[PDB]
Amino acid sequence: KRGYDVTRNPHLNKGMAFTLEERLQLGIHGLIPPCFLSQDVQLLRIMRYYERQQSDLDKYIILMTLQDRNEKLFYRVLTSDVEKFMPIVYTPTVGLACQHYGLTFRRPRGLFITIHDKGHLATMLNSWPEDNIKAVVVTDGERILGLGDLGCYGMGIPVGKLALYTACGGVNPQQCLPVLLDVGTNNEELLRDPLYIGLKHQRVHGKAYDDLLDEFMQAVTDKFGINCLIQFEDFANANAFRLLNKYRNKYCMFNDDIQGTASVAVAGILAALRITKNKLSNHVFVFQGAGEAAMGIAHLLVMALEKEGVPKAEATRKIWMVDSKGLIVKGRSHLNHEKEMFAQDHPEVNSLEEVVRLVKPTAIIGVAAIAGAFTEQILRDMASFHERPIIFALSNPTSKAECTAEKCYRVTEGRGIFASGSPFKSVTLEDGKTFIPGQGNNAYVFPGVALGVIAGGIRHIPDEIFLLTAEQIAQEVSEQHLSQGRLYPPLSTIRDVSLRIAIKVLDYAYKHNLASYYPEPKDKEAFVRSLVYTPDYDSFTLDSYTWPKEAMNVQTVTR
Amino acid sequence: KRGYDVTRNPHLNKGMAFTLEERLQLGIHGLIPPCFLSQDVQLLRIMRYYERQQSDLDKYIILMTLQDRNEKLFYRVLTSDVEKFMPIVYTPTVGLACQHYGLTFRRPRGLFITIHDKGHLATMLNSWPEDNIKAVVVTDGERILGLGDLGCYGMGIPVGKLALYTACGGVNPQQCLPVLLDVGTNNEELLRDPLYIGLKHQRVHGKAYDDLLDEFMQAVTDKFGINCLIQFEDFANANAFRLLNKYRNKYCMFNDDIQGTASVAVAGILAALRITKNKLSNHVFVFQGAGEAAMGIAHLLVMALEKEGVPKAEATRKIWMVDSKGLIVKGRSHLNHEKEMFAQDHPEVNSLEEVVRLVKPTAIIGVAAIAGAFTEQILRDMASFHERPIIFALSNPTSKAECTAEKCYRVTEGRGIFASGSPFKSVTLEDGKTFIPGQGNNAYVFPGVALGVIAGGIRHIPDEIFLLTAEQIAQEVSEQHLSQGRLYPPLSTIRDVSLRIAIKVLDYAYKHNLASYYPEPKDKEAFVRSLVYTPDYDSFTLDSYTWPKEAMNVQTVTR
Amino acid sequence: RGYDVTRNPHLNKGMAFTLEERLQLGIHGLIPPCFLSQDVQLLRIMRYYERQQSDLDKYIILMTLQDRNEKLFYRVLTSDVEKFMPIVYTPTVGLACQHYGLTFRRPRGLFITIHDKGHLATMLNSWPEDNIKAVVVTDGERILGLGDLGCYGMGIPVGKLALYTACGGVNPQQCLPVLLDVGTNNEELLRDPLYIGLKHQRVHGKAYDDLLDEFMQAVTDKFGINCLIQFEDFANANAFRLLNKYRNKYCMFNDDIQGTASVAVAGILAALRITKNKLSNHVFVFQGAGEAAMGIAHLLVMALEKEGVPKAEATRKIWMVDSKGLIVKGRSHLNHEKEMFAQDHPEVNSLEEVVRLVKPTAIIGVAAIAGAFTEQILRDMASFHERPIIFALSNPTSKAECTAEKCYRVTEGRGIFASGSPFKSVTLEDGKTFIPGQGNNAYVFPGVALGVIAGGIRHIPDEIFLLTAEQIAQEVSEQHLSQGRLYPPLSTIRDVSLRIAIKVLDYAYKHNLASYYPEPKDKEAFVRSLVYTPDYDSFTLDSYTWPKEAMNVQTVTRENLY
Ligand SMILES: NC(=O)c1ccc[n+]([C@@H]2O[C@H](COP(=O)([O-])OP(=O)(O)OC[C@H]3O[C@@H](n4cnc5c(N)ncnc54)[C@H](OP(=O)(O)O)[C@@H]3O)[C@@H](O)[C@H]2O)c1
Ligand SMILES: NC(=O)c1ccc[n+]([C@@H]2O[C@H](COP(=O)([O-])OP(=O)(O)OC[C@H]3O[C@@H](n4cnc5c(N)ncnc54)[C@H](OP(=O)(O)O)[C@@H]3O)[C@@H](O)[C@H]2O)c1
Ligand SMILES: NC(=O)c1ccc[n+]([C@@H]2O[C@H](COP(=O)([O-])OP(=O)(O)OC[C@H]3O[C@@H](n4cnc5c(N)ncnc54)[C@H](OP(=O)(O)O)[C@@H]3O)[C@@H](O)[C@H]2O)c1
Repeated sequence: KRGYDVTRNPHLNKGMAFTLEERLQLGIHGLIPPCFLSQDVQLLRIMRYYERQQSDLDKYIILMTLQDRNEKLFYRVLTSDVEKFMPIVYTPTVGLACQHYGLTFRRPRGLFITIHDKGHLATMLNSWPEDNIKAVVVTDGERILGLGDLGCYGMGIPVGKLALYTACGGVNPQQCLPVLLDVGTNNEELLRDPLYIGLKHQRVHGKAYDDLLDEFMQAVTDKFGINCLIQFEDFANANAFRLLNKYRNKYCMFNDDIQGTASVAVAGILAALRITKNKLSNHVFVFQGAGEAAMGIAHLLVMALEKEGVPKAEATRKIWMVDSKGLIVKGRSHLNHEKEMFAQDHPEVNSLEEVVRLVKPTAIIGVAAIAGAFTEQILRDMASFHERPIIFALSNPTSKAECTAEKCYRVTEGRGIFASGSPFKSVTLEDGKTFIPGQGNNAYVFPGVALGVIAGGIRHIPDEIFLLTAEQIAQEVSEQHLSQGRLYPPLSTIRDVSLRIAIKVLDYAYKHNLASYYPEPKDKEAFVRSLVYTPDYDSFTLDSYTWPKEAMNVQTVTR
Repeated sequence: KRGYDVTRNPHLNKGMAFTLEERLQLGIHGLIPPCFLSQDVQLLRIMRYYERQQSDLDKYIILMTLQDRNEKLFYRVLTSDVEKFMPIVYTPTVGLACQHYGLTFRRPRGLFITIHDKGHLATMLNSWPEDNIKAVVVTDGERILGLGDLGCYGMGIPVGKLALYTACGGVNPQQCLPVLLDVGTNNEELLRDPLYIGLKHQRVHGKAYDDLLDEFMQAVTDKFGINCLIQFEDFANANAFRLLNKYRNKYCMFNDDIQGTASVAVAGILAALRITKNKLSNHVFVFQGAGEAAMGIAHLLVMALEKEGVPKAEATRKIWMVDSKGLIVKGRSHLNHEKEMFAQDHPEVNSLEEVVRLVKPTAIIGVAAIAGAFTEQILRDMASFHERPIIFALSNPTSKAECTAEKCYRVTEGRGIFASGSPFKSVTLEDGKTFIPGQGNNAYVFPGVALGVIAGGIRHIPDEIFLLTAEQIAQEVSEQHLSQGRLYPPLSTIRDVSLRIAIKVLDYAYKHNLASYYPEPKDKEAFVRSLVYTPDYDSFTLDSYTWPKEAMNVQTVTR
Repeated sequence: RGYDVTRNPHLNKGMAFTLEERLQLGIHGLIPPCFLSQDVQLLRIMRYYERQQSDLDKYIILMTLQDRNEKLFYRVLTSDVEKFMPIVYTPTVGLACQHYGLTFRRPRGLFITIHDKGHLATMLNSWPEDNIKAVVVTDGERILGLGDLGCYGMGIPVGKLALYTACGGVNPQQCLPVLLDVGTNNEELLRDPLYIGLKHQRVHGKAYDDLLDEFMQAVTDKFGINCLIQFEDFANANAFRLLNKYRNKYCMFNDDIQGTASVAVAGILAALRITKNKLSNHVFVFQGAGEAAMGIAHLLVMALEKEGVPKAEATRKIWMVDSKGLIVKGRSHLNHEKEMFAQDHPEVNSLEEVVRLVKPTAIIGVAAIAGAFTEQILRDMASFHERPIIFALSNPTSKAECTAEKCYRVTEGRGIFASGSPFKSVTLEDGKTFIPGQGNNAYVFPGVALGVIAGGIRHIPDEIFLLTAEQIAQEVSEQHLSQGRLYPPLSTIRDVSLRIAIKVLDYAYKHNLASYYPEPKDKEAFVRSLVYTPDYDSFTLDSYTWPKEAMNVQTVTRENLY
């Protein structure tokens, strides 16, 4: 683009980083103050107004205003300290910010598609001004991680999710499109809220809902190609699994709340095997919770056990799940399709504490959002059954964790191998022993998986890709970090980890003939590197050249 | 315009006030949340976030963000209570906001032209995306009313000034262009400020400066027409008068700090004549100060005295001016071109207090920014020389006023006729007498003058136009308001007052053959009304029609 | 910028785009790999032009050239304005559209129909140019020499506007041709399957007048009250009524009435330099009493009054003959403007008898009757006065009152001749040679348009047409007059038009009709700077740097921040 419109284009606007030469060539000289700053100075300037804010919500506001006007500077900020800003642009801040302030974007960020637009979605896609779309993150806003049904305010979550695609993975932000599907909201606070900007009726459900999702997938892939990545985020439990089984083999589709969760949890389990010095086959798993996360983790664990050599039926029997009505056993009431797959041949047990005592698991995984469920008795039991028990308190936020890092290290007398979903500072026990517990962040998974899928036009995303991604993450951890109790690589290395994930995934796709991109690159690393988006400003070079003087003399006819 | 770009166009974007029908016709459906609000609801929504701000500066920030995205809603806010928002978008807030925060506009608002762009101004005008420009407000930022040399940060002042053109006058905002001329700054705080975004050298002066202003006037009128209104704002004293005498007869040009100040001050004097029941010829004026304001007021007073019948030389001798070195008398040192015009035949007098006693003025006008200069002795002297003395404490801000309204009413025992430049709440003396002092706001003048000039293509703005504007303002005051000590009409009536000013001015121009617009309208009020900009959203009607059925049958050829 | 410049005829230079301009505009690869001068382009197109051997075929090639490269189109036209004026305008344009319809492959103007009433402002927005300063409008009812061509009449404003630019230097991009289609009365068009206009008869009455009223209002609302609107080829009654209704309300004139009058009077004033007598010593007989006659006669009275003759005495010098005979007081079949020139005289039915009684010093044929200037009429003139004036203005050549040869032969070399149609040089049997001039309207309207547009003259009073006539009459050299030439050479039309623009501009500021300000001190330097040239424009980017030290202080990095 040229002229005034370039300053309103978030992908090309440099603000005062436009050189005088660039302003003149673009025909915008005089629209910008008479000062010429480097990007590094722009970073310093914006960071001063960043620290003056008294809340995380206000810092999210500042960053959204910056993303509105200068996308290159926005990702300069995010990548300068990814671990610091990830909790601001995404969870847990984005949900709290949208729940309190609504949507604060002053430039349209994506598409709002309602159930009442059924039959006209193709036309609505045409309102988005980018034609080269390769990744779509979509939500209906029914299960925002930690806050529930936010309805139309849930648009902030795909916006924040995609920011991490780019900041942590190097996915081209211009090829990304966040979509909000508004079928209504069941949040009584929103339906009586006079400032609510979504559909003020209860959620449409049943086939009429599925019809809209069907048209959405068809419309997106009709306009952008069947290779378009479509990631589902923050869908309720029943819809999440149904939609995944329906589309995962027909479209380029995955659900991060199920599959990304599974891979990073399995990654922590594999890293802990390097400490326990046993095989995955030697383990017995008890799940505190039996929803989206627990089902995803359990299914990927079985897939990993199968690769070690354990047949599927045998591997399934190593998994015990406790839901809100007790242990899931054959013949219990209140079971469903997913739950019957893991129903053990056992009498009814009501309490998690009793299940720990009966089955004596080598690892317990908490994904039920019940605070303190890993009691002192449970931790002490686990530390007496096995030398190095594995304690995953994955529920979010921190106030809903199954236990604290300090309580696990103290009660297990420093032998528990711990990981959480929420960040815990380093623990040092009375005896001097020091532990640095790791956080199982989904951003370890979905940025690199998306980069390799987009890079090679990987047509579908089978669960083998999430398994090999977990194996890759597990081997990122160094021996020193294992010595400290860290089961995950540092977040400051996330762009390197994602790039190595993208190459492994790309290599896997070509070997299974799943990649669409042609021809297959010989140097997969160089290929993926060439697609990584950098916060560095591009240059508006002109590409002027001349012809040989003799050729120009002969080709120019005068009198 | 159509498509995505309409949401980024501040003059067409309605936000959620776009009907579903409008979104579909524009091809933007899905870019806006699924809610359809009236402008009145938008006003309520934005006013809630307005009241939560703890400072005027933060409220200016909120309004600038709104002007960035929705100009119709912005002027809906301003016109809902003009008296309330005028101090926020313009003085005194705008100067304090820009001095502390810099420039906060996230959409280019005008043109920055530097001394180093000399010879290339025509090209720079082409960066502004509006071709139909009819009004330009320009500053070099050397004398920001109340804060001094703000350099490049002075861009906020023309932006705020033009907002009042539209809010108080109905001038079309899309035809308005604010310009900042950066020749440097002499503000030592800015030159050592690492965040300053202007030219970091002292101000260029002399002919090299005038050369740049010469090219600026030529470039603007070459591109937009010689009828383009060019108002100068916040120029230092020497430059202000020199530039005015140079351009006022060659271009459509005026300086509000000199001429708008003069007309509203003379307006207060004329309104006070309705209380004093004497002629302007019966008055003796003493000026506290002898700068831009005092010279402008004095020159217009002489022009008014001349119209009552007093010859120029005699009328001049009714004006006494005191500067920083005492009374201005023939043969004094430290006089200049303007000051010699009012030099009295009198010995040197050092103090204002002594001048009041010697000459016994009927009216004292304070424009020197010296706090408390109208002492208790001066007020008591004035109240003993004349029955109804006129006390104008015009210096800004309130802390620099020559006296308070309460001190004038108390010391003169309720007989002083008072006006100020800063707002004073109503005074009630011990004896029950109640006074509602008026504020001499320049916005009484420049919005209506600009509307009539723009409406009729008035080629030049002679001082007779500012005189008749003052006579119009004076007669706006009702008898009841005079009974209360109010010398100016209420600010809530400013759009009506400006419209009546615009008609009078337009009528004056056609009678003196100064108007360019052709043909002369018979109903001047209807003509000017048709040019008043309203905050009401326009409609994207399609204008579809058909031909007579028989005509279409005959004009359509098939097989 | 981009591919679209090659489709923009105002910017497209074809193979004259240098490599550097092609790369800069982002069009490299769209044009063959050769770079041509405009002079070479001119030579190539001229070769194609001469291989054609129809005037119609030469019109088509020039139109497709105008379709793609406007600067080159006008370089062709200006290289020999006399050669191409007949091809792009009268008489070829009328015959071209009559036979081929509209050959334009790029939209040239606006078609506004009676059925579009109430939406004319919307249709003006279809024209991609916003800065229009001259509009030529027709309804196609009286195409000069051909009659009612209906919607095929669009070719005439397009050809007319090309002469505004070629002879006058008016900016072509600021001009808009308009066809108002209210139907047609041509029975051959109404029955024609290929006809592209409204296939019903011409709407007349209030609905017609209201459409024209809206057109004037819509054009000036969008383009400004100063926008020149010139009416072309309307029928007689509409032409005069519309002229009287708008000439004081808008910037308006009718070239068939006023431009014709201007160039006819110019020829007469030039002829006074041969006859060496005052205009008040003359008696005029008009063959024809219609659009052209009334225009010329009214301007003749004006020039007689300026010479000082009372108006009633001046009007009495004019005798008019229509299709019923002499226009007397007390005849039947006499209209409005006809009573103004009726004479207290017995009825006379033949032009021959009128000439024998009145013994006029000048006869002017504007009736389109071939051979009306009989040998008897010519022989009578030459015996009544030593140098009689014979103006055979009817077009085309076949409908002229007499040929130049016949005038010079029968008048024994003493007749002063001018025609509307171009007659070649005449050499009589005794050896005497004459070079008869053509009273071309292009002598008048390009210079008047240029002066009016340059000054923002709000209205065009007939004094401007009179002073234009006086200017043209002074242009002719003394040598050319000795050879019978009453008009300057058509090759000088651009210079003549510039000089006319200056006088018109001088007149306008003296009587405060010019709205452009500031008034230019030097009227010619002012108009010169507005003449459009066929020179290709430059694509030079305005690039520059700030002084080194000033730029170093304004460039902030992480090292030099504090
Ligand atoms: N990488 C991460 O850190 C990560 C990722 C994803 C999710 N999580 C967290 O995992 C937790 C659950 O996520 P989700 O998506 O699976 O939610 P979900 O779909 O709603 O599933 C919730 C599960 O918890 C069960 N439950 C509720 N109360 C229980 C109780 N007293 N005892 C045992 N089970 C109980 C529920 O039983 P019923 O089936 O009977 O209702 C249900 O099975 C959340 O806190 C989430 O933040 C963490
Ligand atoms: N409608 C309004 O309310 C309105 C409009 C415009 C301005 N004002 C106010 O008027 C005041 C002056 O404005 P301006 O533009 O004229 O500023 P200015 O151009 O700088 O002139 C200041 C004048 O005050 C004189 N002065 C300074 N100290 C003095 C002292 N002790 N005694 C007497 N005179 C003294 C100065 O004398 P020297 O010449 O010797 O330096 C100078 O003549 C400001 O406060 C301004 O806010 C009000
Ligand atoms: N620059 C030029 O050389 C120039 C410019 C313009 C026009 N012309 C030519 O002037 C001629 C007329 O043009 P126009 O616009 O004036 O057309 P017009 O108004 O429609 O008709 C002109 C007159 O011809 C009269 N007429 C018809 N038959 C006649 C006859 N036997 N005897 C005497 N008069 C007769 C008609 O009389 P009625 O009223 O009774 O019907 C009518 O008044 C055309 O040939 C045109 O080409 C030349």
